[PDB]
Order: sequence, then structure tokens, then C-alpha cells
Amino acid sequence: DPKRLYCKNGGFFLRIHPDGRVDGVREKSDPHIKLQLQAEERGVVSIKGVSANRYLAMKEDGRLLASKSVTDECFFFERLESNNYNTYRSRKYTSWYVALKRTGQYKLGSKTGPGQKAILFLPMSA
Repeated sequence: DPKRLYCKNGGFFLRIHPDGRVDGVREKSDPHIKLQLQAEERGVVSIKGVSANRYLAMKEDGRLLASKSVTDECFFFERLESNNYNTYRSRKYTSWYVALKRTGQYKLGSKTGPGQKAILFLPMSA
């Protein structure tokens, strides 16, 4: 059920803190990296931090944060790319992807694009 999203860019797991902050951590024992990927329309998902009880959202300026409620900014197209990694592209801000920098900080949506390592994730069991 619950998965962890491993990013190819540095090997950080996407983390959703109880206060709404989003970043990455390499420690598999962190309680805030267990996520629930719920399907909405075919190929679209919402991403919830199980412990934080919040949903990942991408803002109009590219920021990543986690909301207590589900809005139109909380849905992402999940695609299995040719290299067998997944990407998560905002349904609202259609050219932007969820991504992490090699420092463990998230990468602004407006700076992402296909071919970047930052956008590649491997969902794993928790």
C-alpha cells in the first residue's frame, strides 16, 4: 500500500513533514517518507504523506508544499518512462514536474523538464 519515492538524483526519498514542508532524506527509517499514491482518473494520482496527513501540491510559482486538503494543485500525471522510472507532472501546471535536487532540497517546478535526473523516481515498498 504505502510506498517510498526514491529519486534518481542523489538517492533521496521524497519527505512530507507534518507542517507542510517538502524535502528529501536518504534515511529509510524516516517516518515522513511513507506515502500513499491514490489513483483519481486513469494515470493521475494524488500523493499523501501518511504521517503528516497532508497532500503534495505544486503551486503556480513552482513551489512544492503539502496541503491539509485536496485541491486542483494536488493531482499529478504518473508516467512510467522508457527507463522504467516514474515521473509526476502537475495536472494544472502541465509542463512542471515534482523533482529533487542532489542537495536534498526540492527543485522549483518551473526549472524542471524531460531528460533531467531530478524528475525520475522509483516507487518502493515500505
